[PDB]
Amino acid sequence: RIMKAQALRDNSTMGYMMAKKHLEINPDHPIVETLRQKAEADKNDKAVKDLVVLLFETALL
Amino acid sequence: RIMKAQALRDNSTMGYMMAKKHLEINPDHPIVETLRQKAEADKNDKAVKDLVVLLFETALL
Amino acid sequence: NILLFMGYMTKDNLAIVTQWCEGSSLYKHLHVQETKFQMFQLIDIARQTAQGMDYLHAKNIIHRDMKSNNIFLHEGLTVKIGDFGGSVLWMAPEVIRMQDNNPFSFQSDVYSYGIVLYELMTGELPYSHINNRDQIIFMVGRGYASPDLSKLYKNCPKAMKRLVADCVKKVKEERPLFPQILSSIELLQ
Amino acid sequence: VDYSVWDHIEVSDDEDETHPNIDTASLFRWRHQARVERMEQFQKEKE
Amino acid sequence: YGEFYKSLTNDWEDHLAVKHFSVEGQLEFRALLFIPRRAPFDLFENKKKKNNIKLYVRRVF
Amino acid sequence: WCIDLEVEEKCALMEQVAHQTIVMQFILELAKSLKVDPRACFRQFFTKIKTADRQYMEGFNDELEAFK
Amino acid sequence: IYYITGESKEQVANSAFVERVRKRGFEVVYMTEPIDEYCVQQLKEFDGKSLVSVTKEGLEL
Repeated sequence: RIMKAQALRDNSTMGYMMAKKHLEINPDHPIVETLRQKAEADKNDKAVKDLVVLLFETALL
Repeated sequence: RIMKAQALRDNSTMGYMMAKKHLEINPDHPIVETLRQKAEADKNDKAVKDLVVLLFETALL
Repeated sequence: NILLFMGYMTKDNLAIVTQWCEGSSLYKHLHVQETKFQMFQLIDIARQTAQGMDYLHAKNIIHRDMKSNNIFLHEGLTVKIGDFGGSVLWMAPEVIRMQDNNPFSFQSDVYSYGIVLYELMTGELPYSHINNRDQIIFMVGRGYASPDLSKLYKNCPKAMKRLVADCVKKVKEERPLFPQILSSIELLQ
Repeated sequence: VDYSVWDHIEVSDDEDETHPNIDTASLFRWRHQARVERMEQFQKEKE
Repeated sequence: YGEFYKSLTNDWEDHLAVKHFSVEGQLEFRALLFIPRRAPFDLFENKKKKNNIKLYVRRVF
Repeated sequence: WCIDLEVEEKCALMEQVAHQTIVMQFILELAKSLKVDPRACFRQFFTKIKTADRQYMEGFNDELEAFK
Repeated sequence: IYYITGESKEQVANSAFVERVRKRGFEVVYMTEPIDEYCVQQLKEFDGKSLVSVTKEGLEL
């Protein structure tokens, strides 16, 4: 956040330096429990694909 | 966003330079048309109160 | 073989090009919005602009029509003279007349300071209820008019309200008092 | 070694002589104006 | 000290704290170091560090 | 050159290959990792006291000597 | 001159303030750097034409 807000960014170098994300899931949670039961009933379900992104975005925020 | 993120600026005196938020609604768009129908039956209905915070949050974001 | 130990621990920057507050005109601050500060701050911005005018006049530098707008009020206790600024003019009658084409003498700006000091004290235009354009032009140009003391605030103590009343009396006068005005207001704080 | 030719120089747009109670950027344009008007009255005196 | 700080600094307020000391040896200096009560408006905005410690020799600046 | 006489070579001259290659190869990895020229990015960074020079240098000295 | 400022070109190009001016065939300038705020504070006009923010109240089209 702070580096992106600087006036004199030197933006190319920071565009390399920004470090990557790891997602963590709570095994006990009704959402993860449900999403797993849904994904086990059909691995290729378009509803679980649409879910995983909606869920993911919320965790960015 | 940028002034909040400065390392060495005292933002306590922002009061005279912070702007105030004016909310604008699309009169044509279905959700706002439906919201005048929802608000029509009960001006005090919490269910329409709950939208006007959720929509505000979604619009802020 | 060559792969590991990637992390490179580079330098970070703390140099800031600090934003400057767009200052309010006193019109913005007083009428056009009515933003409120305690009267000691109002006397402080009078002192601050009187120092600016004093430092200015020492260099034979004259701008005609010194006003409450061409001054800017910024973040902190911070008030500072600018040039951006029918239209709302304030004038000594010598400037109004056709008579002398360079009415350049410092006394005009001192009396125009006296007008903006009465704006600081009234928070509303001088002559705001009294006149339309014909009367406010003619009677002032003829030397035959004064703005009312009714709008001048009684939360001011005797020291500064009397000094401001002398800033009305200076219309009758030729005195370039600025360093001594500055002394007077400073000491009366 | 006389340097008296250099004694007095006028510079508008000088940051070393800005008064703290005046908008600095206003003072430069305003100090430049005085220089040019002084020169034009002296050119008129030559006419 | 309290009225000396106001004289040196043009402040209204009394000093927050003082150090006063003398260094012996070949370098014989004496120094006052005052902390202001409230940080000056332009503490970081200035082009260069604005005159905070003044150096004297035999009481001439 | 550290490959040239691996069967027989004397420790000092190969320990100087360790030094040259670790410093230059780190730079070349940064030059792939950034836009920079290896003359423009520069050995001002070699002042650093950090454990990443000391521990990792000897770890790779052993790896690169032993394998060939 | 119509302009908008924000965190990237595509985030600005998709932003909800921009649809009417696109539909009406106007040209929007994209200002995607933190330093743009500080020059736009001072560049109030160009060639006698004022600069108007697409993200402020009272926007006239």
